[PDB]
Amino acid sequence: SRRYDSRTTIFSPEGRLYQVEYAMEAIGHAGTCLGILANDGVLLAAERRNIHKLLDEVFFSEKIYKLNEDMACSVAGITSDANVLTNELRLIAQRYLLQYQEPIPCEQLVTALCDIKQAYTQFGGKRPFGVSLLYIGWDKHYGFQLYQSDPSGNYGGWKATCIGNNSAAAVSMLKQDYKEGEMTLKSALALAIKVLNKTMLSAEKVEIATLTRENGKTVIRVLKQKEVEQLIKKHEEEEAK
Amino acid sequence: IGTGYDLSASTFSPDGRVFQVEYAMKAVENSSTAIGIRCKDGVVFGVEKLVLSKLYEEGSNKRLFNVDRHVGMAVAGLLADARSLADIAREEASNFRSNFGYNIPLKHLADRVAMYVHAYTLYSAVRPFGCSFMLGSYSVNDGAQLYMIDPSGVSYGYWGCAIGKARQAAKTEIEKLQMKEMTCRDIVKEVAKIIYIVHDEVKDKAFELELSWVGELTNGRHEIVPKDIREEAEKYAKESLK
Amino acid sequence: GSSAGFDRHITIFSPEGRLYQVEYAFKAINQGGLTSVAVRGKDCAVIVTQKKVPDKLLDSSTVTHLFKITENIGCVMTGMTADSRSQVQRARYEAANWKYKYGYEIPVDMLCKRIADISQVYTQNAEMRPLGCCMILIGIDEEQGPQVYKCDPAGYYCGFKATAAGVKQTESTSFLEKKVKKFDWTFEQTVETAITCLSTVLSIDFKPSEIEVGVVTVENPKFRILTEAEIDAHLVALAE
Amino acid sequence: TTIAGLVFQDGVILGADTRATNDSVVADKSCEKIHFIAPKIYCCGAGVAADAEMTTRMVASKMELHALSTGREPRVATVTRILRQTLFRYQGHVGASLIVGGVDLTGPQLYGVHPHGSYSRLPFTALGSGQDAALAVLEDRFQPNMTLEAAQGLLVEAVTAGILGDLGSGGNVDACVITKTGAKLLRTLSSPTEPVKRSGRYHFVPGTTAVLTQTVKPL
Amino acid sequence: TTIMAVEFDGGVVMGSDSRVSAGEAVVNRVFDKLSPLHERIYCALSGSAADAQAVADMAAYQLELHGIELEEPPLVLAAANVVRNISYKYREDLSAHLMVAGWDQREGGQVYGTLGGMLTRQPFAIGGSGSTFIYGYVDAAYKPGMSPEECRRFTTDAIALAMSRDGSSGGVIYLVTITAAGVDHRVILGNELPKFYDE
Amino acid sequence: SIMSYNGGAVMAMKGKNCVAIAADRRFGIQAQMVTTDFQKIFPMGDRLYIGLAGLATDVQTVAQRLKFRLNLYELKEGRQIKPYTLMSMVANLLYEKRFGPYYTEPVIAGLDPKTFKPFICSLDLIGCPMVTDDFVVSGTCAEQMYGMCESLWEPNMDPDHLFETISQAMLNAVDRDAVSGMGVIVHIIEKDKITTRTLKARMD
Amino acid sequence: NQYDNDVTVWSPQGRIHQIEYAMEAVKQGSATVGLKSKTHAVLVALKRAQSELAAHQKKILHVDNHIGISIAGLTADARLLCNFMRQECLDSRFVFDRPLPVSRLVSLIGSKTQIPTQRYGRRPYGVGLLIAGYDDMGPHIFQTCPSANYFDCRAMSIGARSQSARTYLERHMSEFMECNLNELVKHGLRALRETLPAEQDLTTKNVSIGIVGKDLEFTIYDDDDVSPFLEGLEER
Amino acid sequence: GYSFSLTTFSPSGKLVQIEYALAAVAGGAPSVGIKAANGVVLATEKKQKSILYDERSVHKVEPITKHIGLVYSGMGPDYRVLVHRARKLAQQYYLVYQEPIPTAQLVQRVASVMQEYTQSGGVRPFGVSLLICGWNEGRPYLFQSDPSGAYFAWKATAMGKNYVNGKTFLEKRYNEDLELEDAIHTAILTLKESFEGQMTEDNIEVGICNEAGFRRLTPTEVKDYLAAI
Ligand SMILES: *[B]([O])([O])[C]([C]C1=[C][C]=[C]C([C][C])=[C]1)[N]C(=O)[C]([C]C1=[C][C]=[C][C]=[C]1)[N]C(=O)C1=N[C]=[C]N=[C]1
Ligand SMILES: *[B]([O])([O])[C]([C]C1=[C][C]=[C]C([C][C])=[C]1)[N]C(=O)[C]([C]C1=[C][C]=[C][C]=[C]1)[N]C(=O)C1=N[C]=[C]N=[C]1
Ligand code: NA
Repeated sequence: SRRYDSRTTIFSPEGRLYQVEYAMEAIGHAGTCLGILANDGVLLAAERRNIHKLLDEVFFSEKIYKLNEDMACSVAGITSDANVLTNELRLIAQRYLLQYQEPIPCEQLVTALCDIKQAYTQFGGKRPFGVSLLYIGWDKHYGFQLYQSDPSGNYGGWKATCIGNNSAAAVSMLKQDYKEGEMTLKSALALAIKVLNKTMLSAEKVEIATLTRENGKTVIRVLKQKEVEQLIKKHEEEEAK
Repeated sequence: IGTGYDLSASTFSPDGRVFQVEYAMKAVENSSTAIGIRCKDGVVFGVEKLVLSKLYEEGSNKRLFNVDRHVGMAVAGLLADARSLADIAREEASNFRSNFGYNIPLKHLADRVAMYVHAYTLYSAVRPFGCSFMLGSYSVNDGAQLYMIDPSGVSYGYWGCAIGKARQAAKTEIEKLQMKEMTCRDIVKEVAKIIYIVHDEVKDKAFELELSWVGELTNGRHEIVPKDIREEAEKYAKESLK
Repeated sequence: GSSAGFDRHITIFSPEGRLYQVEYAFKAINQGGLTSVAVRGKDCAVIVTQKKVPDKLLDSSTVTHLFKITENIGCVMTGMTADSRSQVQRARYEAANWKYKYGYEIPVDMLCKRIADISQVYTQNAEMRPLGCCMILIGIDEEQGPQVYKCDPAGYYCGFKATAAGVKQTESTSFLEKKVKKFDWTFEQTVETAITCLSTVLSIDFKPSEIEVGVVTVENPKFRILTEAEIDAHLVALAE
Repeated sequence: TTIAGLVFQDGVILGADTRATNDSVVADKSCEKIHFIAPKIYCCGAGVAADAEMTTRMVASKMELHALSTGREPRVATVTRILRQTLFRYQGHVGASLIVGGVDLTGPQLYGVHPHGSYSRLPFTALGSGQDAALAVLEDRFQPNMTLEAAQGLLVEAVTAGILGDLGSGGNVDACVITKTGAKLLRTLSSPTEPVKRSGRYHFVPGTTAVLTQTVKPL
Repeated sequence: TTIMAVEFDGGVVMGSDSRVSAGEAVVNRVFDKLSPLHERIYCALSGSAADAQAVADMAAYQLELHGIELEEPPLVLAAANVVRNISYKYREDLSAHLMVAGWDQREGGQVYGTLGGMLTRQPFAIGGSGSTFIYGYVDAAYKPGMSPEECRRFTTDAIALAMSRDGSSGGVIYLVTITAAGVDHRVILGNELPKFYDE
Repeated sequence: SIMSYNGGAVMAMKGKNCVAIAADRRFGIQAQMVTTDFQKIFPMGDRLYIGLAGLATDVQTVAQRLKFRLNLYELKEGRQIKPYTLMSMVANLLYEKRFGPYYTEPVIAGLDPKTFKPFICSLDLIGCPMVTDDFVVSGTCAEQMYGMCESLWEPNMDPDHLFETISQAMLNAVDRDAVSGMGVIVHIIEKDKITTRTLKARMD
Repeated sequence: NQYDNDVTVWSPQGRIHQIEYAMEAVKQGSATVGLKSKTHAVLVALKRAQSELAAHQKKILHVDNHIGISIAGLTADARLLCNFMRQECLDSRFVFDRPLPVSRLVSLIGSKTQIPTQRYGRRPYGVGLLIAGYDDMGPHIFQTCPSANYFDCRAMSIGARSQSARTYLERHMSEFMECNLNELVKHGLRALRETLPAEQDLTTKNVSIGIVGKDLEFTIYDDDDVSPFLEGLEER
Repeated sequence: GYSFSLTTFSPSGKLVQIEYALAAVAGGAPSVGIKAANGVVLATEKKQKSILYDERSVHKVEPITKHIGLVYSGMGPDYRVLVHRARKLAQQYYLVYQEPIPTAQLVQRVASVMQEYTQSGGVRPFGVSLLICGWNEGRPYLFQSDPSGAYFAWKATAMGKNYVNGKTFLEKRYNEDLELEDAIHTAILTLKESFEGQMTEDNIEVGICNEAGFRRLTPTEVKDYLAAI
């Protein structure tokens, strides 16, 4: 028994949690997934890895998950692990709603899942969840929000961020073209395609979703392939000129 | 085969063996010899109980036990394991009477206890018993019955049986006896003779002979062989050696 | 045939997707030294195995590999004897439990599927080892006629026209397929096929105490174990 | 409720009324008391309607798992046992009184299962508040090996006697015939009460109801 | 209900009426209360129908596995202890009496009482609501050394005598004769019952 | 009775291609009225509503525990629930408390996703589903409601006819119930729209 | 090498090295001697001091009015075993209102201490005891070990240099049954002093005595209470 | 039991036990699923080692409920565990919602159990990849669930021995507008691409799903499909 134990919840000589660090490597191999905050909304733009000709495409998305009436998320890592976490996110959002009769504020939903992810690093002897998440949302306290959380259970709020393949290159590219406070969903969608083009471009290989506020109610919408095509050719035109 | 394949009972070796059980069987083979003989009117047990120290009392470390009023147990191997099996066997017999209102049939007791033994041969969590033992019984309905269980959990019925250092040597001597037509009074003298023959006076120190029997003579009750009959069998055993 | 980590010590996949510990449990069956044959006929099913009693010091009637699971279901176990007894106790439990919950006797296939499913758990959980034994069950089905089923330490199970287990399993199956290819499958033709398979494969001209025969018949579905005199009546007719 | 069973020459007939009562008030004029267990096993429920509904649903679901695993048609003994052992465990607190009828490899069978978990294999039976009216018709005219037409006729009469004699029973007679070849669910096989007619002139002119608030949500 | 068992040389005779009631209402008028616990071991059921059937189902199950483990037909004493223990452990929650009778290679034909978790061997025994009115009859009519036919006649007469007097008893008398050879099932119809003073 | 501690009434009615759902607005404890605007009908979809009569805590609790399961269901399923399926969801929620139940008797009124077929039903306090093709009632004035509904209901009622019928059946029933009233609210659920109306009702 | 780590691992020789390692704890505790006559059971033990300033450790503990023990090994395991024994004794007097028969108590120790020798992650007791008792079978001297085996003894010695003490008990064995209390205790003291170095003798500071018998309940003598017995010793 | 995970992340970021479980699948007998316009086909190689095997005794194509069916590649005994679990899960849904479980819903529930065996302590992942077919909301469904617990909705796909070739063969050979009568023929031709020997109605197994639910084709039905091949 001691022989077969992997020791997944222990520190290395330099104060490192190796399973947590190896979980992150898994996320680097997953498809690129970026989030951009704007004044009139917030978006999620991810690379599609289920890109074979004989796929049925039954669901409305591949990587984009609705969690709440006001929140959505995207994943990068082990997709089965991500199914567990998104399902738990939906249960946490309903436990809050049942109790307070108001939707869960964005940061609180992220912290709650991150406390489950952290527990996998400190006790139990199990491997961690090999997933990183990008959360988009709206709440009555901080309005449009964009979060990111990694397998360690650590999280942060962002104005633009990227996870998955070539995440590093995309964050340096977003760092240059992001105009804090002067961004709109129209300009941010242009930036989302501009970034994914370099870090990877058919509307079959991409998947975009937006979160906006229409008539005092939140509107979450995954863009249609034609919509994505019109956004790609509006950039293809600017690249040639 | 010292390559990890022999550290757990939940691990088979590449040739399909469970070495933890084989190493537990070795603990019995290293121990002193115990013999049991089934005859026309009962079952008789005899044990070569080596005297480790002159300081110990006569009758210390009794390798013969009463598992039930009609059942007896002869052990060879790691004594604390052997006594723990005696308590299991006892409780098994006790639970049969509480369930069905009559004495546990010997093959049934052998079957039940052999599976508590078997259970310890499947996991990394527990260790096999380093013990082999015999169960003897006599009733009018079932007749004379002798069974033996090994560390692997195997239970077989016997006419004659030996366990320990001299298991094979005692077997070629029990084979000379025509026990199927003998009494327990007759077979007692022979059990002592066989134990004295297979004893190693050079390699081993002094020994004490333990003799027990269950048969028609005892009214189906497992008893120690009285001092009177034991002295008579030990006298014949020594006289035969010369 | 690569190894990585503890794939030869516990039931975890090897680089090729194999379960070395399960493979070793099949080799444990042969450690017993015996071989077993089972043949299904037009209206019967017979199981026959070796009966090696080396010392006259044993009580020959307690040395057996044939077992009664239920009144109409019997089995021949091949492999590690205590592992085999363990599986027979569980088979008996599962069968009695089935009739208690469902009010009808367990079908041969359902008892086989059940024991095979129990065996699979050992194949997936690491803290315990597979059983080093093979179970072959026979019985007469109310609407399916005579049944012969076998289950593995792997958890696999199946129905058969004829089957074998143990040391000379491959040769016994090679022989059994040659006879089924070419007969009116009567009780005598089913019994003899099984006896002469064990005999020609082990190259032993049997004595009535050297083998044990078990049978289920459509006329008498109760699992019956053959006497030495009954075993001899077949052995002598085979020599004729 | 008036639920009834019969065993004829080629199978079983199950009968039921369509009244659900909530304390001397008829809540439902046409409920379904004959429930499916397996293709050739049906069950009539009487008592606490939720208990009859859920214990029938649970055993039907358990019989699908049974048949899927075995690969065979389920036996009526299995449904009787699964039901009894569940009801006994609840000690009569699950108030379902059932009439299980069906056909398996061992022929047609009819069983009465009571809320405490007791059962009987019967050639004819009746349960519910109107069981005595049905049991009188069955005792009076049951003969073994009845023809399908003769058995249907007797069953309809047995349920009808309960419909008119029991205040806790009414509506139509629902029936189910189960034979070696399957089951025919004869809903509203008989209607002992001819279509109820009124001279209803209860029309309200639009605007007669005084409205204080009005909001319209387009969809 | 009226149940009865009688020991004889080669075995036992067990009888019962056929009435299942629910208050003053006869629910089943042809119930067989002699339930087999093994080939050659039977029990006669009385009291709560649900409790009696539950105990019989569990006892037959326990005895089936017990028999297969001993590679032998269970002893009637073992079957009596099996029923008795269940009736005793659950005596506060059970309201059934299961009389146990049958045959053995060892002790031949034996009759047992299980009333409220107790255990008693009887040359003959009676149970159920109907037994109250035939105590004086069985005390006068029982003679030792009765043949199996004489046992069936003693059982039929005593049960018919109780059936007439007891509202909770009636219908038909089911007879069962357990012997080394096997079990015989008889049914005495309500038309064929023995006649005595009934006014 | 426990159900009469708070009082109230709920009713649902079928239409040719529309459905109606109505309830009173009293919230009172025993003989004392607390508020005159208590909500007893809750939207479960675009064209699906549930009305709960009985003990005010359990009306609120059942509605909230049902909305929890509903939201999770629509998230996993990616579709709006069918009216019949919502009934089965309430039956299972109520039956879970079989031996210690919620004191509420629901009524469901909605339209089939085939954007048409009206659906009405009711459940007892232990979750027994009951679908009808006419009307369903639940309240302290169920006897009054049955009388009004049985007399007033007609088969293929137009939305306007349905409105007058359900309004008159609620008003006249709750006007003979001491612990029901303080106004009536009615929802008319058509394919194209929902019309919510509060009636001018007695205030005693 | 690999067969040293856990008690559940059998070595290829049919040995359990963890049990053997636990027995090394007993051999490293200071010498204790137990012996019996026809009426008495005596426990005589040497008490080591961890420095001149520290006191000589309590080697003899009370179990019941008819039972007393002397320990050798892990003192924390000795306390664990002592409280189990004290409690088993309490249960017997509570239930039966009679002393727990000494041989029965010793069987419970063997049964209790065998359990962790067959369970993974568990370890045997690192304690060996000498038990002095009196019951309907007269006086008794028992020996328990980290291997769950136990022995009925006429006399015995466990611990550091206990071989020297064993030799005196074997040579004087015959005189013990007819011995009076003063003589039986002196025999115990002589066996104890044979383990002691050549330069070292017995002392009213390092000697501890425990006596139980026909009229005496288990009593522990330690310093000036030990003086009357030492006042008879005369040589080597 | 063993409370620690047996599947952990290698330094390169791979869950190697899941990779090794996928190897067990890639070495199993081939299976095919084809989503036709009016139905779904499931086809597999049921070739056993000798004539002595009673082919009719055990099945690879299995029903879950009236409208859902199943097939696999990999470890046979592992599959049986998932079949029982799937049938149970389908009854739990029906008991609550009183509606046949949607195929996406069954596939999701089953895939959750598969994920569990990649993280729960002292167990290895399943050495099986399942092809699940169903009929709900008047339309056909074809899904695949692999040892990691990941699911995929396919129009047509292959698993087991020679799946790379079968998957290219399916892509080019047929496309949308397939009648179920045409799809069965294609599934058997995809299998004939790997099969070693004469392909009979006793060594291949087919199952169909349509408006009438899911059912396994009889050997006489398979024989008539093989009469045209
Ligand atoms: B019957 O009259 O006994 C009836 C049985 C019933 C009713 C509806 C649906 C089914 C399907 C299995 C069965 N039971 C009732 O009417 C009961 C009240 C009752 C109880 C005992 C004796 C007589 C009547 N009513 C309900 O439980 C109920 N009524 C309306 C709506 N939901 C439940
Ligand atoms: B008898 O009168 O004691 C009879 C015996 C019995 C035992 C097992 C099985 C059955 C039939 C399934 C019957 N029991 C009854 O008739 C009892 C009522 C009784 C009990 C004691 C004295 C007089 C009468 N029946 C029931 O408990 C019962 N039967 C049907 C419906 N509900 C309950
Ligand atoms: Na394992």
